[PDB]
Amino acid sequence: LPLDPLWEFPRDRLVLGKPLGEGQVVRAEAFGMDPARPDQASTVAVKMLKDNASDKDLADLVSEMEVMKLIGRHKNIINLLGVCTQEGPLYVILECAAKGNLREFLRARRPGPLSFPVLVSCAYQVARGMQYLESRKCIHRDLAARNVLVTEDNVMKIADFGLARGVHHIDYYKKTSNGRLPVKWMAPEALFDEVYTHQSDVWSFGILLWEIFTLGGSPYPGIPVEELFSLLREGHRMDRPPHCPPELYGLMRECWHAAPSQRPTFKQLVEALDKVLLAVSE
Repeated sequence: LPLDPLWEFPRDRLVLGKPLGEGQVVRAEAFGMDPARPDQASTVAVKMLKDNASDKDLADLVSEMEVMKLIGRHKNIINLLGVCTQEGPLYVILECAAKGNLREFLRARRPGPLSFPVLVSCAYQVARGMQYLESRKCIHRDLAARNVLVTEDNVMKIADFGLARGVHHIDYYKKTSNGRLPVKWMAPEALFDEVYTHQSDVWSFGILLWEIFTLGGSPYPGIPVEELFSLLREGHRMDRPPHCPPELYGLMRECWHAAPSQRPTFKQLVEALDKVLLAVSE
């Protein structure tokens, strides 16, 4: 691994703490991330290879690191802070979102702590982050509330947008250990035709909107993958959730248009959601 002085950070300025999830991501304290405050601590997330990882695992982490370098900075994504590539294991140092992922954030606050304008703000922020990623020609391919993280200040940050994804060997029946069926976030053109565009991410955003306004509900409730296939071929769409205004369910159904070109763009979604925010009563 060649030395990139612009991004390299001394590994001895890291103190590794508790795993956030399993390569694997660990919470850590970094000293002097701000060069002007060399002895000041900050809390970061460190991604690293699992034990006994393959060379493909290494290639994948390197790939993500390089994507992160090129993506640039935005308020509503998880940003690259630094890397450790020399004389030791590969570390990719990322921003740490104190309150965890948006799905769990929502489920833990069911009534209540969550008001309509703050829910719309969550959606608006995700749309802003996705607008940015699109402008950098980044397709996420698994946009979901589980891959949006929440800061101490309730800022939404899109995560895992730079993952090396094996789109040509997706296990559609795959259920995660938390019980998630990721196929339920895939646009039909991606699932059926293996076509991904920014408009397939817009479909996924529609599903994410439904997650937000169900306070972390699981999509297509009670429907297993075999049935989801046939339902999608028949044009099935989720029902309007309880306590969800027609403006928001309207946006969901637009995000789920059969024709990718007839879905809103992220720019249009940002504008639509801004309008709902400005209509909030004072």
